[PDB]
Amino acid sequence: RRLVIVESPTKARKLASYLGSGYIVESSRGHIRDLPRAASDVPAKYKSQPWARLGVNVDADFEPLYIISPEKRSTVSELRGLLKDVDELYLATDGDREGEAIAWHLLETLKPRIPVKRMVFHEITEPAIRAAAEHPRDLDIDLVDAQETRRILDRLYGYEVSPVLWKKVAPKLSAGRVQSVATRIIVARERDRMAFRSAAYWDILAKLDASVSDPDAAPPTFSARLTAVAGRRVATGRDFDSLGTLRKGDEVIVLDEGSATALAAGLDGTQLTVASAEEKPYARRPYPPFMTSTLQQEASRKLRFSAERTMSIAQRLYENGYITYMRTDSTTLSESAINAARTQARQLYGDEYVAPAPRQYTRKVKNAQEAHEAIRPAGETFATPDAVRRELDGPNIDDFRLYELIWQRTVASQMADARGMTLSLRITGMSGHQEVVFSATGRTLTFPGFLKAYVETVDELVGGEADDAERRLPHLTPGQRLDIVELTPDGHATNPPARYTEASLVKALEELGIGRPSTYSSIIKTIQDRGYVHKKGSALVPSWVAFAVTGLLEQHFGRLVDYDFTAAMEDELDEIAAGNERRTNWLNNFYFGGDHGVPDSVARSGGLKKLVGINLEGIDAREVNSIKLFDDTHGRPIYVRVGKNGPYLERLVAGDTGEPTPQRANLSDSITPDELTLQVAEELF
Repeated sequence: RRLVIVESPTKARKLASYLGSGYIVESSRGHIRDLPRAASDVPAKYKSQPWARLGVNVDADFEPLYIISPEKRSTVSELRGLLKDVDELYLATDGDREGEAIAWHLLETLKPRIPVKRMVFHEITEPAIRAAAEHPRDLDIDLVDAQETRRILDRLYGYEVSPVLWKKVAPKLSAGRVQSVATRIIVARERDRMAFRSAAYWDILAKLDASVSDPDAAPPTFSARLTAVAGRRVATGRDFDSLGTLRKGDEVIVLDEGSATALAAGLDGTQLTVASAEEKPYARRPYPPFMTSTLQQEASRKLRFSAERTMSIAQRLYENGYITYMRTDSTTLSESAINAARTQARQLYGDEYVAPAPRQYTRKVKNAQEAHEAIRPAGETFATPDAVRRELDGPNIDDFRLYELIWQRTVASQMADARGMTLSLRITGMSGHQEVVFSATGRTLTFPGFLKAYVETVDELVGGEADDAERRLPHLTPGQRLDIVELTPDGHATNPPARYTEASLVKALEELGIGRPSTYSSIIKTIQDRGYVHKKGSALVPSWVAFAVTGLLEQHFGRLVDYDFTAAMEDELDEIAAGNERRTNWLNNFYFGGDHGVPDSVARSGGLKKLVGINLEGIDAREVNSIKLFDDTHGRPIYVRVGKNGPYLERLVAGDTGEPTPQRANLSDSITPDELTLQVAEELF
């Protein structure tokens, strides 16, 4: 008989049902080996090596020490029994570098003498599994070296950086490179909010009627806003910087309440005149099929799922044969999937809404072996979301919602474009002796197209307009008169930059090239668990400890938390996965120093060991645990310190001949860092 090893029991039962008899299917429950987690994990043979606890022999080309987990040994025993009376072996783990490394570890652990076959697949269906089992491929050692390079890199990073965090910030603080970079993103946005200063600006909102000079203009009444006063443009929210002063761009005029009421008063009684009216046709192409990044984003905005929950649901959907592999950076659809989406599309929305030619959204992927297709429904024919809503009855009651999202996205990717018109409106009038201009913008939707099947949701904090929202304006002619219904002077203020959500954080991690489909949700979940970041509604808010660690790394180990260097490291790991870079050369280069890599990187600056040593002794600590905020109304610098009791406020005041003497207050997590202003600081003292 034949043996087949997978990672989870569900995958094992499904593959067992599809392969039939003559195949035995067992799971390995994930990884069977790992680096030593304690001194007791080191076998007696390696206890003579002083590097065994670290598990990496940096002086022997980073030779790792792989030990079988104490709870996993029994599993291996079972796998060592089944291999006795079978005549063939099949490693059916996931096709990414994780699953390839699991396969490699299984080979090193079991050491089979019968032929070995690695079968890969990105959907669990009977045709795809039977096809994969009949056409195997060789074990990609480059993927194994990429995953292994990541593991060793993380072990060395923790080994070199964790003690710094224990001595300078707080013990029991777990280190983490990419986590500290994403934490730096969030801390940077919070700092931007703290330094922000609002600025006031005023305009005039007008309600205009056109049913007198055009007794059939729909809509009859529309809105317009003041844009110019006697040739000078009226300031808006975009004309100020983060400190509240006008930008060094075009010349504008800032209005207040008295000026706006004066202009509206001098405008009442008269009429306005249409100066310009321009309609431009536009077409909107459908959204690409889902990948991990876009799936987590849209699942967060529309379904309020966290990235972790999205990936859990998507894992259960994938292993049960409902969706394709959820860890992909590809938006490609095979011909059968395209034909399925076009069939369901024509069946549900009609022939005019189908794209007249099959649409392909092929983009550059990081590795052609790890990602084949997009996240889409599985099979030659897509299971209807109602049938899936029938089968998934019980504890998992959102899986049908995620599945329906994927289905609507996939079907909508093969539908027709969305036609419409965009409208520009320039109006003029006379307030006293000053000419005034009233602008109005419009946008219609003549044909919805794919928008009848899928519409992306706007980010909650960023705000904006959806792709199917209409701002309809009547058809007007240059020189047409308009009647004024109301003149309301309007006041506004510049708003601070928006906080990140999980969706906008995932988008940032992808744009900066810092995250991969395998790491988004783990980055978010990890930075939330370790206490660096918490949630206010849907906003990510950094704690003060996150300020302390981010400040330390920024001030003394800047290369570790630089965005471009981190993205470069991810690109080099990917280059190892493709066989263009070698694990040994990269690890020597990064740890001990070399001549390869982007300028001024850790590898080009002496390596990780020497840089952590040099930068560690190059500090005097002192204010590492102090986050400077501002000064008070007497000139005393106020800052926040993180101690055993948590975050507390501190300043320095004189103290009767024995001056100075510090003053401390206590603050909980109720006050976000941007709310802790000078007034709030004085109230808490």
